[PDB]
Amino acid sequence: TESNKKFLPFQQFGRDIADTTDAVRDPQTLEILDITPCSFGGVSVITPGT
Amino acid sequence: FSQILPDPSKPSKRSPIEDLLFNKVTLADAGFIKQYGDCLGDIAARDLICAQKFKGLTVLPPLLTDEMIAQYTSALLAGTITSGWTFGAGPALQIPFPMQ
Ligand SMILES: *[C@@H]1O[C@H](CO)[C@@H](O[C@@H]2O[C@H](CO)[C@@H](O)[C@H](O)[C@H]2NC(C)=O)[C@H](O)[C@H]1NC(C)=O
Ligand SMILES: *[C@@H]1O[C@H](CO)[C@@H](O)[C@H](O)[C@H]1NC(C)=O
Repeated sequence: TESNKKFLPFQQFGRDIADTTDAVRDPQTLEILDITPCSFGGVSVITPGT
Repeated sequence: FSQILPDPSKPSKRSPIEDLLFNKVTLADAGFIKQYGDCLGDIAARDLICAQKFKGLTVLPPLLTDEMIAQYTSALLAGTITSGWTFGAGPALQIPFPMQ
């Protein structure tokens, strides 16, 4: 996604509390982008006796 | 007994002491009405809850909400105000308050 975070001229990466990459900068366009995961949690089954 | 009985005028079935209690404790964030994509927009300043969520640690809602708990309480108190202590064993039996 696209974010509006300010960056320094010599900064490269942004790191979250979990110490994992979240925000990057495009090496050839010089614009800032943000990374988020895509999946989610699990399911459950309701059933009477077999 | 106007300070303990539930107040009809309130939009929710609660009583003034309970109402004063609820605002004196800072409950953690919850509600779960909608969660996906929340921290993508205006919450781009990430909150701790979705940061926890993204790593697979979750919480679950309780079986009984607050409303039915208030209902049980407004049941027990109404039972003990107008029937002495007999309704704990058998059928309810009414007694005037001063004799009790
Ligand atoms: C029962 O007691 C409550 C509180 O002591 C009374 O309610 C208050 O009444 C005064 C009037 O003297 C008001 O100024 C307060 O705003 C009331 N407070 C609340 C929380 O209601 C109530 O009037 C009493 N009931 C009777 C029948 O006298
Ligand atoms: C090569 O990199 C320069 C430096 O950003 C850029 O201006 C140019 O458009 C790039 N050209 C190609 C063909 O990738």
